[PDB]
Amino acid sequence: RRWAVVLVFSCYSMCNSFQWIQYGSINNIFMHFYGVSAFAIDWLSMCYMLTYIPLLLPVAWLLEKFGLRTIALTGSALNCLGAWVKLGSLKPHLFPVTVVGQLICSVAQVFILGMPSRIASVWFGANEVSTACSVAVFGNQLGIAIGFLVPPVLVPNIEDRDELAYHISIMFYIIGGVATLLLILVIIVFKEKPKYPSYLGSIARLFKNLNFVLLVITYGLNAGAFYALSTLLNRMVIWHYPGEEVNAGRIGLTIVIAGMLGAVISGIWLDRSKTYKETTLVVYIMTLVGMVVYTFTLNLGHLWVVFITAGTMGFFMTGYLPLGFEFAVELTYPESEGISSGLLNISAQVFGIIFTISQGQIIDNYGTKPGNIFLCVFLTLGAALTAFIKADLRRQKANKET
Ligand SMILES: C[N+](C)(C)CCO
Repeated sequence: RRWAVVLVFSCYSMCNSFQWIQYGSINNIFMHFYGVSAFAIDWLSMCYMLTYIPLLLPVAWLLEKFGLRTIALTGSALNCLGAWVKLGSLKPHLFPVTVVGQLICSVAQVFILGMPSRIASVWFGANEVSTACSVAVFGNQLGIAIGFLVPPVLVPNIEDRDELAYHISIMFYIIGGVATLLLILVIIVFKEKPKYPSYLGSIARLFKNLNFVLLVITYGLNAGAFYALSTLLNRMVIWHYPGEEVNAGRIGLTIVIAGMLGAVISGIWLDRSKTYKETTLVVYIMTLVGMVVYTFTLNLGHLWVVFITAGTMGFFMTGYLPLGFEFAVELTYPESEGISSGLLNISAQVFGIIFTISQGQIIDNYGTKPGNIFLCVFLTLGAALTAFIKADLRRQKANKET
């Protein structure tokens, strides 16, 4: 049963991430439908990031007080309710219903990203703890990819509002059915199971570690760049490539899939050899190089040089993500991995909000190129900061005991 739980959690986190990116994947179509500017539809993606921060601590308290069964049940139930609430928005003048459904979905997310560590800890031993967490993360990333690919094929950019409403209805039905099925699966399979047998202080100890602070800032930069790029991919891509929404979705799918492949490669490299600082430095440098190449080859007229560049940049830009968590645990082994992962995630959300809003404004007022140079400048600053990191690998030193 232990793997049924993982395969259900991965699937419904996938559904939640699809619900995150379904709007930014067809940003322009939704703009036309609801009649709102790009900024308003841009906020249906920053709702997740904004809601993640304040609700993280209550989520941890609820987990520690009630157990994993009820947390997973609540996450799936909120995901289903948020998915089905949006069905009241199938009209040009009901954007508030959508931005309420997305809020309910975002509240569900907070019960997702922190679970996989505990799921692996409670359902798996040492020989299988890593694989469960990796599978959950890959499920979430595949959710992002599917949300990038499916909407533009299920929602053609037709001028008529009624036919567009019908297509959006089809998409929301296909997501609500999945959410309901996965909620049933969570109620059935996600049986409660106990193990066989401070936070302020721990956070103070961590922040006393300047290396962890530098890692937090660098991970925030990278993850926020990824989130802003994912949210704004439709806006920039369609500007230079009119009437290519499906190809924008395919570009997003390529970015995310190359990201999963790079994450696998980086995980294997770290497991085989223990070089963390060098791996992170090279990953960040290659992410910066890919970002500059993507920025300065996007406006060339051929997706021949856009698919390849987006894939080869997203490869590293997303392989850095699990690597950041691993480096954080290595730097701060004595403290719980949950707190470090939570702080890295919070930094990611904050920098993602900042990057998304700033780059959206820059695209609106200055063009795509100034926004991409803004992102590239921030990414190179992050790369320099990471290169200025001293690797006091506590996990390796501690495990070297005997
Ligand atoms: C994009 N994710 C769903 C992975 C996190 C956003 O808060």
